[PDB]
Amino acid sequence: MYAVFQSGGKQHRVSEGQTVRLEKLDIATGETVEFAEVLMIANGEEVKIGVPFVDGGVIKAEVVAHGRGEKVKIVKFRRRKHYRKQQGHRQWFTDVKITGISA
Amino acid sequence: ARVKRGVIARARHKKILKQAKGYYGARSRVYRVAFQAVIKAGQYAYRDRRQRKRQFRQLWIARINAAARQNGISYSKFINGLKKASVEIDRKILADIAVFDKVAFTALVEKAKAALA
Amino acid sequence: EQKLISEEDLFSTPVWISQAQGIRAGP
Amino acid sequence: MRLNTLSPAEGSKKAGKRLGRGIGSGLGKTGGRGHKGQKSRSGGGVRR
Amino acid sequence: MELVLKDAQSALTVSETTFGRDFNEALVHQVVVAYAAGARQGTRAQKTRAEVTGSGKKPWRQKGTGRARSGSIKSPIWRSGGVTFAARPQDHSQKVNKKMYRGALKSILSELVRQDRLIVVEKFSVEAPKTKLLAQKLKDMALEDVLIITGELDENLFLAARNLHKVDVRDATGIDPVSLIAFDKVVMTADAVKQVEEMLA
RNA sequence: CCCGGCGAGGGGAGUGAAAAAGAACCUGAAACCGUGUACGUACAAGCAGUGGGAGCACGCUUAGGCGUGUGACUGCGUACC
Ligand SMILES: O=C(N[C@H](CO)[C@H](O)c1ccc([N+](=O)[O-])cc1)C(Cl)Cl
Repeated sequence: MYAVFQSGGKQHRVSEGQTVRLEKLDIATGETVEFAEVLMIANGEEVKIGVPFVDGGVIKAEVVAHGRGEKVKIVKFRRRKHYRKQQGHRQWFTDVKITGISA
Repeated sequence: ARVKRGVIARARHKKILKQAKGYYGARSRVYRVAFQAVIKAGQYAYRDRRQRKRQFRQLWIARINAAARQNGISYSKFINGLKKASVEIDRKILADIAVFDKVAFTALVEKAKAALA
Repeated sequence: EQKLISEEDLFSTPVWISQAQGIRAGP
Repeated sequence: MRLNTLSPAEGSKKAGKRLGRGIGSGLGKTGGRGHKGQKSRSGGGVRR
Repeated sequence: MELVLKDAQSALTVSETTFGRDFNEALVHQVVVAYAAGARQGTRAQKTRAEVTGSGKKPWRQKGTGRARSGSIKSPIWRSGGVTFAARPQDHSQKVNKKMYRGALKSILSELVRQDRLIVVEKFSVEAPKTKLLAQKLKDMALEDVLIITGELDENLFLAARNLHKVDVRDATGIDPVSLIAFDKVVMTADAVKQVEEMLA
């Protein structure tokens, strides 16, 4: 059984026990989150959306970590015109473990 | 108050030759060549963060098309069908479903066929 | 007993006189 | 008040310019002189 | 505005404008920077292209040789005889206004009171010129890193203090801003106060 | 004490805290020159990179399809001043 849901302005196809990396959520690393806007649930049979979102459909999950990902370097560079910069970035994320797909 | 450069200048060069590891010939050996190589690596790196998002979508679309035509509809009609059915599942997920669950994908073709007629 | 050599590699030879010398142009 | 807890007033010690030291400084290359001509030259300029 | 004497138990009445006024951090700092600048032996030099020993002949024929054009084996780009903007002996000393100096002494002295680093006594002297004798006294007063300012340039006291690194002796006339800061405690004689007071007023 | 032209240069022993401090002697970088393993490469055409991205090999991923290397195919892509 998998399900589809939104979160970090992007969608994820997931099953129970799976760990999935989202955009940063304002939730402590031992609390449980529920996602109540789910685009599809599929098991033996499959309930898809009509109105966007499944009617009875809820996904419950546990926040496992906040952290920062690999550093990436931005370089901008205009040749012969005595211009460049360089600049850093590490992006925030929250990792959650799916504990329940409620159909 | 004479200031000698020896220690700091070596450190600055060593940073660059380290960014140039794996490169061919002088580009990994010769600072003057390496420094130009590493910048241009950066210019392309910046660029291909934007390009990456173009390439993958073209892939997803191409795969949905294949699987859509397998159930007897074109990509262009299928997506329109889903939109008028108010299905919002995006093409990263649809291309995934197209591969791993052909039966769910067929069910999305009917859903989109019903709305389109 | 291998003392460094005289070598005599002082190199003030540079630089000798330098005509084209040469093609005629272009008038 | 010890010899290592004294500071100048805020805004008392402006740092002032050091030309021709990289693109980052903003004054690398040229040094605020523009390109070529009399004013760009060493000792270059006209009388009062 | 009264500074209590350590042992005599006879308070001393002083000007609040001298010993009781607020700390001016920016002022004090300027006067300490100028004192240290005033202490330099501005003694150094290098040679310009005019001053290096060597000849005036162009090395090259200007044109025709494949080299970079040259004028001078003393050019600052050349090995040996460089130094584009060579140093001279110079005077690093700075002006301080009479009033900014006195004002600065007053601010620091007033802080010394507030931080309990100033010690007032009736008398401060020593018997025989033996550093050991002074050392005994200083331990007894629980002082170690200390500036002594006395009423007159007392000689025995002066001699006894020379080998003690953490102790300095000074007559009221010879005080300076940085010494009054540079020691953990500062000792002044009653007489020393009256002379310092008149001076700053 | 050996190899060795009663050579050079080496190897042992010995001195020496240390000889990879040995007179071409404090430390001892790089261009450059080597030896040793890992992977790649003889139908495949170009600023030699980057975005994908198969193997194969390591460090077990130290039970968790995790890190390092290498990287076939493939999309973009004419150095710097
Ligand atoms: O140096 C000469 N030739 C130059 C080459 O730089 C030029 O190509 C040129 C050719 C022909 C000519 N002409 O025919 O009078 C003049 C110059 C002389 Cl022949 Cl003028």
